[PDB]
Amino acid sequence: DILKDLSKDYDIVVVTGTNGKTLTTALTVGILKEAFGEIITNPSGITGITSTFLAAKKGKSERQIAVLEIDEASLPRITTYLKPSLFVYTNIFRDQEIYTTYQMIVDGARNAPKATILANGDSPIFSSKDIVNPVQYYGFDTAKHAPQLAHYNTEGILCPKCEHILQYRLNTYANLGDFVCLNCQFQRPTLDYQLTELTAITHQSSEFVIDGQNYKINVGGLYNIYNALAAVSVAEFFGVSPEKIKAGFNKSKAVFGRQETFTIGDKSCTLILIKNPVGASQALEMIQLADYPFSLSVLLNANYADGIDTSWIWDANFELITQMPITEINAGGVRHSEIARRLRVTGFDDTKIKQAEKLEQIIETIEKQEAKHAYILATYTAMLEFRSLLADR
Amino acid sequence: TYTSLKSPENQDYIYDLTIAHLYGNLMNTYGDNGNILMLKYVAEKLGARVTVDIVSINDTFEQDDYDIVFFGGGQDYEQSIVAKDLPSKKAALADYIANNKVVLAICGGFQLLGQYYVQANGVKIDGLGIMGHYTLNQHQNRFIGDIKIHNDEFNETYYGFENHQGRTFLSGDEKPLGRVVYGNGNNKEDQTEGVHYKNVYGSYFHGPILSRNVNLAYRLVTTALKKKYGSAISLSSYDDILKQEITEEYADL
Ligand SMILES: [Zn+2]
Repeated sequence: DILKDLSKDYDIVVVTGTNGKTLTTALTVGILKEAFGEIITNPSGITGITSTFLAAKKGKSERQIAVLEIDEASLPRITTYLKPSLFVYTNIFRDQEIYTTYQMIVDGARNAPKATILANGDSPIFSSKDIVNPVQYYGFDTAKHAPQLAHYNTEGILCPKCEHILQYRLNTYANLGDFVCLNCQFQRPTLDYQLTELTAITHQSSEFVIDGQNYKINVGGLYNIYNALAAVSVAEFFGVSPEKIKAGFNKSKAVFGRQETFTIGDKSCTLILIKNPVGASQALEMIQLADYPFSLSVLLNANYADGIDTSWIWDANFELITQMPITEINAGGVRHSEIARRLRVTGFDDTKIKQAEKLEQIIETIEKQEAKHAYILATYTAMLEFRSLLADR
Repeated sequence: TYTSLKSPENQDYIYDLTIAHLYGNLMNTYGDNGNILMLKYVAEKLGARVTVDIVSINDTFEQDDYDIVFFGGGQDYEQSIVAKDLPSKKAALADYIANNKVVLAICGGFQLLGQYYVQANGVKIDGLGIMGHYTLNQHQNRFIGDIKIHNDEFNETYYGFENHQGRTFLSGDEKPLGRVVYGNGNNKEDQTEGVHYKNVYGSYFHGPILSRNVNLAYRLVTTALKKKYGSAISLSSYDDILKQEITEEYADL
C-alpha cells in the first residue's frame, strides 16, 4: 500500500530511542550498502516515506533493505503502516516519565511481534519489561570492577523488579553499563554483541574492539562509541563479513563529523554545544582527556532557543574542571554571572574565572591568552552569536 | 550511606560540617541538588570542612552525625518510592528537628516532611507526619512562574521559580518561609510560601534557591555552625565572604 506492500518487498530496520537515532541510522546504512548495494533510508525523518521508496532504483527481485529513523512517539502509528523486520533501540533518557516513553516503543514493536529487537543492553530500561519480540543486546563488556553506585545526579537507576537502587560493575555514562541489583540480583543480560576492549580514547578519537575486530573513529565521546557499536551490531546480525563491515565502516565513519575547530590569532579553538546535564558532562569528560594546557570559556544564554531555564547547569558535572589542565576560565553569555557562580562553586581558583559582558570580549581575551588551545562550551544562541562574530574577521 | 562530596585538604579548616543529603540519588531533579554545592561552598568560606553523605533507601540515619539535612525534589515515581522508606527514618528525623538542627527541604522533600501529599490523580501518599502541614492536589492546573517572597522575621527577600501542582497548607504551629510578593506560593489562597519551623526551612523554589538567594545560604550554614559550636563564636561577615554574589544579585534588576 501507500506504505504496506513495501514491508513485504523490503527488510525494514527501524532505528528508535532517545538519542543517537540519526547517526546510528546513517552509519548502519553505509555498512549495509557495502554488503547489499542501495539501502533506502530517511536522512531527515510518513507520506514522505512513500517518495523514498518510489525513488528506488532496485526492483522486486533484488535484495531490498530500508533503515528508517522513527521518533519514539510516532512508532505505534507507523507500525500499523509498515512491518519492520528489525527494531534497534539506542537508549532512553528523560525529556528535561521514561517508563511511559518506553511503553510506546514496546507497543510499536508489539505490532510486529515477529520482528527482532536489537537493544542497548547497557540501559536497564531495556530489560525492565517482558517482551513478545525476540531480543538481542549490544553493550560494553570491558573489564568489570566491584559494584558501585552511579553518580547521585544520575536518573533512572531504580531496579524495575524490586525498587532498590541499582549499582554498576561498569558505568559508561548516565544509567548505562553493567548494572546489578544487589537486593534481587536482576542484572544486565548476556550481551550478544560485545565491545570487549577500549584500546585508546582521546579528546578527539577512540579505538575499540567489537566481537573480535578493531575499529577507529575520529571524534571523542563515549556516546559516539555506542553509535558505532549499534551499527556494527546490525551488520553482524545481517550476516555481513568482517572484511565488508570494516570496509563499509571506514567508508561511512565520516558521518560522525569533525570537531568544530577554528583559529583566533595563533590559538586553536574548539566550539562545543551544551544543552542538558548528561550532554554537558559528556563534553567535559571528553575535553578532560586533552593532553595539553587550554583555556575554558563557557557561554550561557537563556533565550527561547536555549531554554529559558538555566537551573540545568547545576546538574552538569562542572566539578570535573578541577581535574583538568585549565589555565584560565572565561564566563560569558547573557547569564555570565550565573555561570561564573556555577564555576566558582567547584572550588576552582576564582581569580582565574573572568566574566565578560560581550562575546567580542571573550574573543579578544582568547586571542591574547598564553596557552595555545582554547575550548569554548556554549548554549545554542550563544554558539550562533559566537560563530557570527568570527565571520567578521 | 556513602560520602558523595568532601572538601579538599587545600585549606586549614577550624570547623567540620557534615551534611546528610536525604535520598540525594532519588530526589535529584531540576537542579535542586545544586543547593548541596552552595552549602559546601559557603561552609568552606566560613572555615568549615564539609563532608556530604548520601543517606537514601534503607540507610540508617543518626541525627547526631549531621549538622545540615538537605531533602530535595524528584519525579513522581521516585517520590512515591522515597515515601515508602521514610518510616525507617521518622524517629531520628523527629529528634533532629526537635533538637533545633538545620533542615532545608525543597518541593517533594518539603511536602514529605508533612502529613501527606496528594498526586494530581488523587492518590494520597503519606509523609513523615513530623510537621503539621499537608498538601492537596490540583486536577489539571499547576502553579508555574517567577515568585518573590519576603520573610518579616528576618527582613529577607527570596526569589525563585515555582512549578508545582501540590497546594500546601501550614498548621498553626508553623510559620511560612516568606509572605508572597508575587507568585502562587503554597496554595494561591493565603499569600504564604514554604515553611519555617524551628530550624526547618522548606520551599517550592527552584533556582536552585541557594544559588539565587545567598542570604539564605549564609543563614543556614551560620545557624548550623553556631548550633554545633555555640552562639558565642565569631564567623566572617555575609558582606565579606559573599561580596561578589550580593552585588551581582542586585545587578540583576
Ligand atoms: Zn532488584
